[PDB]
Amino acid sequence: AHVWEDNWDDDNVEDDFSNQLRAELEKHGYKM
Amino acid sequence: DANSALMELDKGLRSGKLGEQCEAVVRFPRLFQKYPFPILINSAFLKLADVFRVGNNFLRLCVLKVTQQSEKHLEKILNVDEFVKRIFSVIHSNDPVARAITLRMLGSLASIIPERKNAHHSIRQSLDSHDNVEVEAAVFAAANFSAQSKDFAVGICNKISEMIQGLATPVDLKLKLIPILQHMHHDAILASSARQLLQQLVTSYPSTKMVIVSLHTFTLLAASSLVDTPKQIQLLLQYLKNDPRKAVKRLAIQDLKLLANKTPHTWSRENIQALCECALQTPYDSLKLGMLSVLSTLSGTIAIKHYFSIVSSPRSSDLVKLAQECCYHNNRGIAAHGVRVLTNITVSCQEKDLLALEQDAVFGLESLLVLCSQDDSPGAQATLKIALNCMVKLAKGRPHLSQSVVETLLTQLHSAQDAARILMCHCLAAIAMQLPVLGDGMLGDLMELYKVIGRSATDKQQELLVSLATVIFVASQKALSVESKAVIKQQLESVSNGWTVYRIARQASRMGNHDMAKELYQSLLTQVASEHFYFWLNSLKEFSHAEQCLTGLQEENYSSALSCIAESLKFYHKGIASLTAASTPLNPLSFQCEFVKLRIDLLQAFSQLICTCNSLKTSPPPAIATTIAMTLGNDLQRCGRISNQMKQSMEEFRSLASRYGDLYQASFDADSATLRNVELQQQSCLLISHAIEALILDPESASFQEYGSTGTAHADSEYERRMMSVYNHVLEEVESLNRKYTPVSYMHTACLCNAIIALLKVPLSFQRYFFQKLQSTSIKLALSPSPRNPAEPIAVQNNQQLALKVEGVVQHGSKPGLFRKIQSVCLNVSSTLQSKIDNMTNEMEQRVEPHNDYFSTQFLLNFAILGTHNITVESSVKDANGIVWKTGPRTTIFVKSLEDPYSQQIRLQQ
Amino acid sequence: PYANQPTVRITELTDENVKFIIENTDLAVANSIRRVFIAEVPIIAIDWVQIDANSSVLHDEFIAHRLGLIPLTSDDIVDKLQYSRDCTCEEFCPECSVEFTLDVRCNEDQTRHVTSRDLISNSPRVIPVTSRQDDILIVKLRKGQELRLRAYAKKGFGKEHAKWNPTAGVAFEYDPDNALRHTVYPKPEEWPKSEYSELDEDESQAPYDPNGKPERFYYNVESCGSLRPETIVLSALSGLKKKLSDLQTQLSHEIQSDV
Ligand SMILES: [Zn+2]
Repeated sequence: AHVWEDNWDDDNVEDDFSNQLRAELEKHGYKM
Repeated sequence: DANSALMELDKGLRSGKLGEQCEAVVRFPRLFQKYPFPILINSAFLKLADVFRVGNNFLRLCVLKVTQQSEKHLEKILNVDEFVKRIFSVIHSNDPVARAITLRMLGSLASIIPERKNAHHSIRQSLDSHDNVEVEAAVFAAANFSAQSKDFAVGICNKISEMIQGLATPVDLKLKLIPILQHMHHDAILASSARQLLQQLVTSYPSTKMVIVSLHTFTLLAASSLVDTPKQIQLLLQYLKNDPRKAVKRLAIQDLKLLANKTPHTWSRENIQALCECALQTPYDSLKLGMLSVLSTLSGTIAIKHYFSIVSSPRSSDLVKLAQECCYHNNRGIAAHGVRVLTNITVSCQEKDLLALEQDAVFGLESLLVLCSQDDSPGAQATLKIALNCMVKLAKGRPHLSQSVVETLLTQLHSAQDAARILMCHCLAAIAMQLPVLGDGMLGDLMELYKVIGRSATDKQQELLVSLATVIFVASQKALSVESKAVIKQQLESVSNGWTVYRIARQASRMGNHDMAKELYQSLLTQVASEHFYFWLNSLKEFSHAEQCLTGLQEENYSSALSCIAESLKFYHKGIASLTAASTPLNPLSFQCEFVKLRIDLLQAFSQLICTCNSLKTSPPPAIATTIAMTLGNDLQRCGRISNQMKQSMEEFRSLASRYGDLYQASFDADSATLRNVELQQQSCLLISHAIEALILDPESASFQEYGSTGTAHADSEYERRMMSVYNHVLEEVESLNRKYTPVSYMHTACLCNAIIALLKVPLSFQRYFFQKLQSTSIKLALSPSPRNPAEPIAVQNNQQLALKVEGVVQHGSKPGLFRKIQSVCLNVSSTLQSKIDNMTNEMEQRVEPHNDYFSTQFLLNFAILGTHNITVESSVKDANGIVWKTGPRTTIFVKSLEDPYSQQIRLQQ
Repeated sequence: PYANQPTVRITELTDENVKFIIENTDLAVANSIRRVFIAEVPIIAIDWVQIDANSSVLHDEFIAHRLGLIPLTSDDIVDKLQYSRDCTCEEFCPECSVEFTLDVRCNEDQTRHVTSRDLISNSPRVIPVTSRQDDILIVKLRKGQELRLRAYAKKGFGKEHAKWNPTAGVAFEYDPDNALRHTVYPKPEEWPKSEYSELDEDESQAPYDPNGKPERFYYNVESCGSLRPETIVLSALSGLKKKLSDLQTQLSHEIQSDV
């Protein structure tokens, strides 16, 4: 089993919506 | 079209070239998985049997592989006797290759013909023919028929015993012949005869290559026919103790692992003791590792209670010494399994002398922490994750050692080389998620590691940044320091991805640090790229800002509280507008919008209630005393327009609680934490309802005391514990103040205001289903009446009946059983008179159980009414343990209703 | 060697009539499309008239003629019903037929105009077209005499009778400016323009095309009101599919018998 079950921070678990957000925001890659 | 594909593939079959014949033959399985129609399946299979009876042996191998691929459609075959007659009729050929291929196909047809005596006989004869390739094909065919039959199995066990004693055929063919005895789990006497045969086999052939397959078939036989598990275990322990072959001992390892994983409760105390003695007496680190893995699995299971069940000290028990010495052994994996055994036994059993074992286990635990922290190997990280599992399990099972283990993990956070830090950050996040004091105990050092991050890491900076920001929020569950968040912003603006800082922001929204959340959402809002993304980030920003305003609250000041409520409600209004802007036909934020709307309505109800609480003193008792006599009040005992508004608020709050129950039962897809959180919000609403009902309204009729268990720390969140403590406080205060005053509500308004202030002082917890959603399950639910392509109503003669033929197919976005597995579908259909008792007579529901992911059900409706009717259906998906879970489309169909002219004329004559 | 890619578009739709244009298809195919509208579209019409007692001055055969020429509503129950000639039942059964009744006694001094409204039907999905304006007149009855009859309506097509022909009128044409020169105009200026013509007012005659085919067929389908025109087209095409499928199966068996 994994170390922590309520893990929001994992790659393959996350769904289509903020996958698209991930694509955009990794393309952006900065904050002011 | 399906028929068209069928006979064009038939023409490809009738083509001259065997290449094109192979083309069509291997093209059938696509047609099977496209058209599941059974007549088509039967005709295609019949043409297959024809071409297999007359093909040129490569077509035969192609047809064989087609059957072996599309095996699952075999059960819907009608003309079984003709199919089997062709396929069996080609077995009399003199070509050994053709005989072998045919026997393999019979092994494939085992699913539909398990009783064919002639097939049994042909397999048994070709089993002792001489042609090699058909001998091994006969072995494979026996291996399938013995799985799906019984009398064939007893025939084959007699024949196999005869052959093995009869000493013909070489050792390789003996290896092929042994694994037939796995399918002897049909009866106990067959199992015993095969067991005697296998014991004789191992004693007759002391060879490694013999013994390995013999033992593995013997143990699968016992694990299937679980009657001789103790004999199996003691035989394996004998061979692990006695036989000096290292490979055979590794077989014993990988087999006792299987038995320990399958049937743990059958493990006995003498078995455990014998394995422990073997693990002490072994010289080899690898075999000791395997035995320790076996003991780790058994310790995780129930059998530790068997080993420490009395009717010999626990210290006198040989397990403890082995566990201690192997936990302090030099080798890393051995130490990992030792600390696994120690953690399991410590959490499981509670005897008086085990405190020394607790101390030894925790100290050897930071030994594993330092070793895996500065090892940096893949196996080292595996043992590290094992140690962190030991941490989570030990701390949750026993809260006694929590502060010690947290401070040790912080010392390792000092002493780590920036690879294991993410892992132990997750682990200590879990531990502080259980017990809150672990963060505000040592806020400083985690911030020090945070400031050394930037020049400490170069490869997984994003990952460790996200983890340590999560735990800094968990540590500063209280109001976050401006200097600390400025340092956080400094490092994030130094080096971060937008997706990274977004994940820090999401963790901030999860824990409740809404000021930091507001800042991060503001930055991400100012960048974004796309429109629904912008509106989504903007809505999140507004809820974070409103929650910041709500946390900006002062105790026992009602005017400032309602001002803060109004400000926060303005900001939720902006946020919910932007959320409706973010809403799209794809990925529709239904749960998010509905949940934030219910939170809005809860806060509006709170503001209205505290407004009426303040207006309690607006001469309502004077209005009552002016309208009627104060003594023996006609409207109520100490009557009040304020009491009327209390009744209105009570009914409104109960309706709000009903809406929360509706939201939860329509959601159904979230995990345990989110569903629990929604239950707590409904708990708060019902708490306010019961408080205003049992204190302002009739307390003698209330007569309710919370004479039940409450306040246990079995919760899954510190947030949940905080709301639960608030609930206990409100219950004790209302139970104290139930009978003290008259209904004039002197300090009753003060008690209600205190409850409101506490319930708003506990901030919020934005949650996972409000964020990333998983196990997206749906019901298509296509009805099939007379097809109404437009909204034109469907005419029925109204004298006979009407049939519906509803159909549903269930779909899953991922692994369907993440949290809840669908079990049954309660469909619910009712009628309504479209032209205005609302046609609520037919109130049908039916519990169809989807055996496969498609289902259909026939409904009959009776009606004799002139007007149009609307027909409504519901899915009512009910899960494994049994819950309502109202999801589904809830579609509606219009139906017309006309009558016979002869019937109308007869009614006119009537 | 293979079929082209024809195109379909529709200009306007009305309950009584529809207008559409077809392109990139053969004149033979288009003529067969008009003929399959005319002939084999199955509808429901009154066929079996039993007369208990007639005392009208119109004779019984005439009454049966007008009853057979009454139109009816045949939306989809015509597709549900089976042919009377093929359905194995004693006389007519409700799977292959529809029952009608007509009893009129003119007992009033004024002439009682027997109308299509007075036909009592057995199935609500089938009525005279007029009901669901002035009704269709059947016979004018003087005071004193009566007319009592029973009727059965069945399913047929226009190869049998124009009463089973449902299309009130087809207007099928092409080449509105005789560019294919199928006709020769001695006085093309005196020849009036078509409504689809795009030629000049001075010319009124497209130039001759040495290489071309007749194309861009214009269709105006006027129903009699029994069915929707789109349903009529779909039924005609479906019957064409069925007939070609039967011809294929029978001729394949003929080839199998030959070989
Ligand atoms: Zn019939």
